[PDB]
Amino acid sequence: HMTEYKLVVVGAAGVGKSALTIQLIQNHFVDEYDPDSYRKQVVIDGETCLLDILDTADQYMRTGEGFLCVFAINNTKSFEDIHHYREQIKRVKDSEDVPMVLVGNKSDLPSRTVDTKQAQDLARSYGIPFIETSAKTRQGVDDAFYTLVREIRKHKEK
Ligand SMILES: Nc1nc2c(ncn2[C@@H]2O[C@H](COP(=O)(O)OP(=O)(O)OP(O)(O)=S)[C@@H](O)[C@H]2O)c(=O)[nH]1
Ligand SMILES: [Mg+2]
Repeated sequence: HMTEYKLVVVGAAGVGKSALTIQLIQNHFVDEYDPDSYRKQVVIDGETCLLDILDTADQYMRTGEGFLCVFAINNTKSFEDIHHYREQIKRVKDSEDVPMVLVGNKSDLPSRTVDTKQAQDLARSYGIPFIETSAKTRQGVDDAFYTLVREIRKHKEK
């Protein structure tokens, strides 16, 4: 009675992968978590979905159905590292069409070193959606995860 979607959250250290996941799971913002798998049942477009979410630093990398590729909008390096995460995902999947969303987190912070245009340009080159989030305020969090689910459906029957 529920459709399972296996999601994997990747990106450089400190960008907010756990905070985003915890927002989705607990509806709470964690300032300090310890640098595993989570399950969430949610109805997306009339379908009861069981999300299976791996918050990374492989099994889930080979078996993940879709990826959130997260950088922080005040961490230029994390943005630059997206290329390396995306290449990695493509290698395993032997495909240039893997369900993925580009997420620019920490939108509440004033210190923005990656502009929205840089991010939009990158997502456009990859053929994927770009969503801005804050795990702190919860702006964009559901959007990012729901959009990923929709991208998985777009690529394959579920
Ligand atoms: N202001 C603000 N801080 C955030 C946001 N998301 C995460 N943080 C903070 O950034 C720090 C890193 O977040 P965290 O979720 O631990 O990163 P991560 O990508 O999971 O890091 P890793 O080391 O486990 S591989 C934490 O102190 C967390 O509170 C956000 O949207 N806004
Ligand atoms: Mg973490």
